[PDB]
Amino acid sequence: EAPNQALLRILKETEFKKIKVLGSGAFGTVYKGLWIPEGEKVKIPVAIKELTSPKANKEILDEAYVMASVDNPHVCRLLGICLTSTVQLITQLMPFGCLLDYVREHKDNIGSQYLLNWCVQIAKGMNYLEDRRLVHRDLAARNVLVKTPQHVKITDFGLAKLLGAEEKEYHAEGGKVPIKWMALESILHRIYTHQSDVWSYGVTVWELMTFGSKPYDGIPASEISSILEKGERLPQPPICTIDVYMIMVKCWMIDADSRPKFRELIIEFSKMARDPQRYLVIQGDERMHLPEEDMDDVVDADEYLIP
Repeated sequence: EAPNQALLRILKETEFKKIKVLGSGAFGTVYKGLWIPEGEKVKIPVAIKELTSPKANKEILDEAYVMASVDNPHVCRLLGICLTSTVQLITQLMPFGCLLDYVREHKDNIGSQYLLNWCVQIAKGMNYLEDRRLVHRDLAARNVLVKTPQHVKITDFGLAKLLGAEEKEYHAEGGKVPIKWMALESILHRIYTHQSDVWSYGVTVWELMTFGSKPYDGIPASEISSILEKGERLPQPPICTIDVYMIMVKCWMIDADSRPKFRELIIEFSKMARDPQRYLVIQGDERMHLPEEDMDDVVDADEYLIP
């Protein structure tokens, strides 16, 4: 294995000035503020995340480890961490929030072009993680953030595991994974591969095409395992042609090797992105268009590279 020569940058608490809370849950809270490097005359919109026990600090550093070892336009990169007491994770701010809540609140303005483009960008990000031998194990619309309506990034590496040079699959033992996005072999045998992420990709695409619906809605998670064995899958969304829907089905095959690779998914959706109204039928597809005081020195984190 190649030596991971990534750089973990330790940030001072006096550098950034937090504002408000983006969200709060049982997992933790997410803040927002402006990271201002020491005398560099730049202000960077960032998102501060915290999950106060030794158990909490260990798991949050594992995520920080992975997040600081990725460098792709469609993957959230860790900017640095702040040693406070509870460790904070500082990352680039994604103003439009997660993609799931985005499509639910803009379904009457989202065209086929945006939908197919998102599917390409997600597949590009996932393919990158496959190159880094990283298995996400938690791919969903909620785990996809929106920088701009035409640029999304993958995230949440709280379950991401790295495979060795001679390792093909990962074995779990915890019990905190969303069943409705998991592959069949993952539910039954705790086996996680890159092709198990393909299943999650298929469900993720289904979420987007249904404009943010709940997969297997009205069905308990303890019954999902038995249902998949019967051969039952998610239905075909109204806007989807058989071309798009068949791709999802391929991601839901029993044989993991029969499932498409991410690099193949990139090509397929890219072809459809050239003529989006041929593969996605949406009513009024044409007439749809998605959109402080002292902020002249504000620079996006993507334009601020490592000094």
